Amino acid sequence: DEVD
Amino acid sequence: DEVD
Amino acid sequence: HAFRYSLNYPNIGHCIIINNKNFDRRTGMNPRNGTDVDAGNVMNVFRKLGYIVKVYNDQTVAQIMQVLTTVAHDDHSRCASLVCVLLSHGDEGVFFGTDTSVDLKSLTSLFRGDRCPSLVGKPKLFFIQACRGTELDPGVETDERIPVEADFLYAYSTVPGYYSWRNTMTGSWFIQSLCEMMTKYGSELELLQIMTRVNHKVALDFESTSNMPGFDAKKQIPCIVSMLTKEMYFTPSE
Amino acid sequence: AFRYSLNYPNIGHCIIINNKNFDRRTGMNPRNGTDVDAGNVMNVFRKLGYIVKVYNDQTVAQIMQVLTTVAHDDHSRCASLVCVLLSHGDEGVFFGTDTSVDLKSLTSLFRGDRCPSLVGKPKLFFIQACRGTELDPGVETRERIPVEADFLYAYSTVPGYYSWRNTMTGSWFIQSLCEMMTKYGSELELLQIMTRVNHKVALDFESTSNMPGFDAKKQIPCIVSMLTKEMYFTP
Repeated sequence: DEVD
Repeated sequence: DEVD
Repeated sequence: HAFRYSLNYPNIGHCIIINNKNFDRRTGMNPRNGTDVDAGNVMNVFRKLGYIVKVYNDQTVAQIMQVLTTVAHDDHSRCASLVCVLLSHGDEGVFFGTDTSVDLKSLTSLFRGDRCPSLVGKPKLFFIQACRGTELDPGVETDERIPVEADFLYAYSTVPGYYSWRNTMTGSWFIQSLCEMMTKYGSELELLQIMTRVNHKVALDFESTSNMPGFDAKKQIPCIVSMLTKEMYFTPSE
Repeated sequence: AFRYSLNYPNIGHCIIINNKNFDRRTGMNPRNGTDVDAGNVMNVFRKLGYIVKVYNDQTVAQIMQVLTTVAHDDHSRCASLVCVLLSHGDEGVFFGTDTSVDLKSLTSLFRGDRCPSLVGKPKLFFIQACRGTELDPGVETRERIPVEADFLYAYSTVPGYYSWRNTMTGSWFIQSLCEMMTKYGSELELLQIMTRVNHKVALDFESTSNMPGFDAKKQIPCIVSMLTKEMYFTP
């Protein structure tokens, strides 16, 4: 999971 | 007619 | 999962109306004549659906904060939903008490899931009649855990950045269209279907008349913001 | 007329802007998994009959160029327009590979008075991008019309909030949008489809990260409708  |  | 919000509760819920007409002289803002026609229509429409309706007139920012904070800390275990109608002046992102402005975010976040446990999973429906800036639309001729921000609807009267229009005799364009479409479809369609028909009615049937320079022949479209996770119906059967 | 007309030779065009790699002097990390997103969306809308064009790694000026020419094209024979935007973002703002630009100046290219051959037709924008830096911790249980009319802005997340992406399956929002379009695109109305997307994102995803403060977070998309009719994809 990563923030975009 | 009037704006708010 | 469950395609529609449950109405299996003693009360469909509470409807809070903040109805601001007359403003502190020092703000330079004009009275909102015709807003009593709006609030009365809204009251009868949501009373017919079974909501417990309470109208608060000419409220300051701190009076609004108080009223809404009390509703959020109340117990809604027996309520299916919450409805809040906001009638005032505004600007981009802000709502006017009789005395000055306040961030809309500050009003609505009082009902976030982590600050209002008895409404978690229930629709919190806000209808906002207020300007969102000062632009005019000239028109164009044609031919389990859940997020705390979930289960909100923000039905705005106008697009961000734009003025919102009101008639002194018949009330605001958006609210009289909402009342007419609620009355006609409130027991047959779900809310976003109802709001799409509000959009159509405001878009097509209203155009400003004014001798004030720059203000003549303008249009309006509402802006319906949905974080709803289920269909919202107002009766158990269609 | 309660429903947007599909009596047109083409349902319309679908423009995808897919930004993966960013200017080093901007300090923004690669958006790994966005090719899965774009391939997913491309197939979904192609099967609905859209003519799909993908533009990868576009700057702001390149984006403006592509959309200005699209807006100036003739869409007489088209029922609608779909635009999918995948990139980094911040509040009110969208990132080309080089810098940011206000989302309003992209979408207002298609305003009624600026794009006459799309008047009355649905202009459907899907926007995967951050909208700020907040994190959601969740909680346990002949006729004139407005120039702003007939737009749909389906944002991946709430104003102010981050938007989450998985490197293998893609962005939470686009993943779920593609699942729901596939399963329901031929029976349900678009706003009803998007409510199911909201529910899937809200219920089926939760973040896992080693970075402090980023673990166990939630997301709900933000569906902004100026549509004046129901939108179906099949007659």
